[PDB]
Amino acid sequence: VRLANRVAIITGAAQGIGRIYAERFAEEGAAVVVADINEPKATEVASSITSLGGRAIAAAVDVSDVESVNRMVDSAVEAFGTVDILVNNAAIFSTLKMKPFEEISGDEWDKLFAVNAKGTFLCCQAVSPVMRKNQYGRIINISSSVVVTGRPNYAHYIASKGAVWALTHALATEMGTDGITVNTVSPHGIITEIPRETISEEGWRRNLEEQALKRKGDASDLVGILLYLASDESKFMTGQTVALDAGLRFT
Amino acid sequence: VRLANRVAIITGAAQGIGRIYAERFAEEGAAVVVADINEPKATEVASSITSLGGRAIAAAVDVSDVESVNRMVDSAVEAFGTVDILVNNAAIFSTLKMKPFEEISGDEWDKLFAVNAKGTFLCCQAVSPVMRKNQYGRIINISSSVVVTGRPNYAHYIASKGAVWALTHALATEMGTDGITVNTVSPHGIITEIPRETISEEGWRRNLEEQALKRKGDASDLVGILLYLASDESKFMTGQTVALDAGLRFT
Amino acid sequence: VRLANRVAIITGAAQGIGRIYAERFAEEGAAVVVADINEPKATEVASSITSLGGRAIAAAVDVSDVESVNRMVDSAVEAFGTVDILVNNAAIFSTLKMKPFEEISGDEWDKLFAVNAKGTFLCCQAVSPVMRKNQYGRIINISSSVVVTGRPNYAHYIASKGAVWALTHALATEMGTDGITVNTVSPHGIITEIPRETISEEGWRRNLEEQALKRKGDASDLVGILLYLASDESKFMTGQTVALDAGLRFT
Amino acid sequence: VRLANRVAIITGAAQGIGRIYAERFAEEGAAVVVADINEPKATEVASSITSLGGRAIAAAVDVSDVESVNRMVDSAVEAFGTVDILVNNAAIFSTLKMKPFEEISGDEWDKLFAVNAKGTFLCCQAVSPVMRKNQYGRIINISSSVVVTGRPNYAHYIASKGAVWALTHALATEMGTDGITVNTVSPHGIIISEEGWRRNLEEQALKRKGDASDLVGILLYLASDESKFMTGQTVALDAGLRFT
Ligand SMILES: NC(=O)c1ccc[n+]([C@@H]2O[C@H](COP(=O)([O-])OP(=O)(O)OC[C@H]3O[C@@H](n4cnc5c(N)ncnc54)[C@H](O)[C@@H]3O)[C@@H](O)[C@H]2O)c1
Ligand SMILES: NC(=O)c1ccc[n+]([C@@H]2O[C@H](COP(=O)([O-])OP(=O)(O)OC[C@H]3O[C@@H](n4cnc5c(N)ncnc54)[C@H](O)[C@@H]3O)[C@@H](O)[C@H]2O)c1
Repeated sequence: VRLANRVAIITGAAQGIGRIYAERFAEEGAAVVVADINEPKATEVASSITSLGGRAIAAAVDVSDVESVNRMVDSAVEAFGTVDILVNNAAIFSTLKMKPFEEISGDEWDKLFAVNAKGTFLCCQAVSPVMRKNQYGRIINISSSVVVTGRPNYAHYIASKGAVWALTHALATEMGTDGITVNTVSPHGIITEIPRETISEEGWRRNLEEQALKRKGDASDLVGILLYLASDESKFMTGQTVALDAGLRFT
Repeated sequence: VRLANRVAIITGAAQGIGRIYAERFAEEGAAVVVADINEPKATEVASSITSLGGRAIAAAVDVSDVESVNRMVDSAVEAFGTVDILVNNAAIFSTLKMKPFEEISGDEWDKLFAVNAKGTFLCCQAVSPVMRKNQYGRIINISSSVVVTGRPNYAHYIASKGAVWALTHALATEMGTDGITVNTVSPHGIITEIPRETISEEGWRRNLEEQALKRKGDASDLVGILLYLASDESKFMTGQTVALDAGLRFT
Repeated sequence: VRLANRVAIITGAAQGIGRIYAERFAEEGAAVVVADINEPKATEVASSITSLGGRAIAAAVDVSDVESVNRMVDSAVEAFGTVDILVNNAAIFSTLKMKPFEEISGDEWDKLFAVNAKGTFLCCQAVSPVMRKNQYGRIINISSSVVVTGRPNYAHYIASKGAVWALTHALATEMGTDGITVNTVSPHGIITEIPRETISEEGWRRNLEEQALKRKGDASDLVGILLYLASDESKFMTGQTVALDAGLRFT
Repeated sequence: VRLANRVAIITGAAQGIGRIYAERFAEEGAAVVVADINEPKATEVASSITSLGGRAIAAAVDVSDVESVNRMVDSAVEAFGTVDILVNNAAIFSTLKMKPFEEISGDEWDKLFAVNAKGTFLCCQAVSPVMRKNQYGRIINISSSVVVTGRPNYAHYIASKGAVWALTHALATEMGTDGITVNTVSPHGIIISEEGWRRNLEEQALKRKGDASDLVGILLYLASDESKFMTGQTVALDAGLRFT
């Protein structure tokens, strides 16, 4: 019952790690808004959660569109009365083609920033009035290990997550006046059901040599820190970045 | 039951935050070794834990004394069969007199390093054989926000906690081969039942101005991250420093 | 003559700190491309440098426009034969009005990112061919102390400089195979740009309270590290962020 | 002439990178105190510097010994009238044999800390009065890439450099009231067989071999007036082994 009587919006929750956040948050008592651009798949996640005794709705959202984001929050409040937790998990990543940064058009740069950076910003704006009204909130933004490691062939993705990482600092200051916390989780090496071109064979060989724990990650490696950050007991932690990376890097 | 069927050694646990770690860990099902330089007072904490339904023993330890440390770990294994968790909380801190660094004698410097840095090192050496044997361990070292903020008049304390901070990185690498994780918690501004001259009134005005969350801290602000780090679910996190500081600094 | 027989492009160089970079790089022997949206004002700066014995041309550039950026690099190579150094100083900051992040429109966010983040990215792309061909390059990107401190009322600016900060890491990896270094300078926000009016004494005392070094800062304080990062003295440094902040924060 | 009319103490300066710091500082106009446990070898460095037209003296110092450290600063002020710059380069490292941390005795830990951490502390104490009186100081402490990377088999060395790293922050605060700056340089630990170079290059962003010239530039920056607004920072010279 780690999240009993709390309401969480998770963007990008129709698949991958965000789906696991939604399922586990609902197992821990949260009423979950499964928010995704893919409404049928988000409905499949929410229906799976409800059929197991949890509370969940699906909400279609384009996080790059301000009125879609506002409608998503409206749907959360209409269903569950409030929003306690926002996890800004939606991102363009799995669909990326690896390419040298010279080959990234300005259009591809902008389109990825619109979801990854602007979209996180817009969602934070949309939950701000409800969290300030209740003088309570947990915002969890999502960066990536590649921000610190600067891995090749994803330079726009890396820059967009750098924007999210810095945004957390600004929002922790501005929203902390109402007790709201804002933190960043930086995952590394998490394998899900969604295939991706992110890490190659030579890329995993390098990662395992650099990691302190010599293994790949999975979703269960992230759920714990998300539960901590979303829960009442993280009340004193804000403006921090927490890396879940098997010691790929040290802090 | 966050720590069910786990055994935790907490040094410096006869008072202050370490006593709260012991009490809360035991409430979550851990068998706790209340280790401290005051054996009767550590016995008082352990007796209180057992009178509430918890599993706990007390152990006298001078963490600067390798033989004393070795007997502490032997006592833990004798009582509870293993050690799963080590919290290196013992430090010279609340007793410190503040002074400009030119006024710190070499003997003052050495005595503080013997407890804070060497003492943490010796405890990690002593639990290494049992954690490697069982291919499992959670080591939590304790630094301090003053390592990053460089507050005045405690230069030897700051340097000793910088040694702990770096030591965590070396140990994460060397012990991760057997799955053991090693992380650092960096508290700030936690008020306990023990008075201390570490922060003045003008110092708190400065801290509250710099913090994102405008309040002082207490022990409940720290227990949650210690439970996460000591628990099975932090398995993918190693070599990290987690600051609990109300946003005094950002990461 | 620390930059003798080197060619340097500086964006946003018609006024403020960028002009000082241009003037000081030229004094140290660099051929300087004074790149700015204001071609007449940039030509004035170039004329001032040349009449004092330096080598400089002006180039009009809209760093958010890929074709304008490409034309700037062509002008540099056509005039001086190569590009050795790129300083991505162009940024929207002085014109910004303080506003809480909820009041920043998506369009305002996008317009600032187009210059601050995308603009730096486009310029790095445009110099990449000439630097790779010559197996030599020094790229200096610019962040700000507000990223680490999370100053309020500039959330989009902060996020855009987080994007630049992370982008430096990606570019250091991708360009370091050809002997090109990429680093970030983070000036104290108070010296981020030349103020229009002199900082009042009361304002200086508020700033000094946060500094470890109790001294007032100015533009000469950034020139030294830029000269280091643009010169062969930094040939082994890449992917780093260097903060010039009188110890406002520590690293 | 970037260090013209300045006086620099460099500990551990009779050999290795410390000797190169001293030589290059003297070339840039500094009056150099070549300080080392090996006074004969340090005298050879000072005489080498002097015969090339620079100003230098040798001072024997055991940086773990407060009386020896005080005699070193007195010798510097006796020769040159002041101390502007202190580079705390003395460290136990090259002699170290790799061993898992379980095998490091408490005595080995203490002996290494006495030089690497306490020694830096004592030298900073000893230059404090002259630097505060003159309202001027550049202190450069030395860490290592192994602190951030957590390389195996050097745990006490790593911890001792973490102590130095944090100490710089405390001293930047306490000495910055008098216009003194305190910063840390973190060199790549590698500064070797070709196979070893290639293993090291694999981890670097910049695919170039490093040497001592790669550290002199940042030391000159941090010892000079060009860094007068920088304090409490750690500057890594590591070819992008890590990013910051
Ligand atoms: N609303 C929109 O406009 C929009 C746009 C694109 C994608 N999305 C949604 O987002 C989801 C994308 O899922 P996915 O499989 O692509 O990504 P995912 O399941 O791996 O999501 C992971 C999140 O963590 C970050 N991350 C970085 N490194 C990681 C690591 N090693 N492990 C885990 N997370 C890491 C990712 O950038 C992302 O923010 C989908 O449901 C999709 O519909 C939404
Ligand atoms: N040789 C030994 O075994 C030994 C030596 C000295 C002390 N100790 C024991 O350790 C305990 C010390 O308790 P205490 O009251 O001095 O410390 P505390 O309970 O206030 O703090 C415990 C730990 O948190 C760290 N810390 C960092 N930031 C802090 C903050 N904001 N507030 C509080 N602590 C912060 C301390 O350095 C220490 O490692 C006592 O039980 C004492 O007997 C043991």
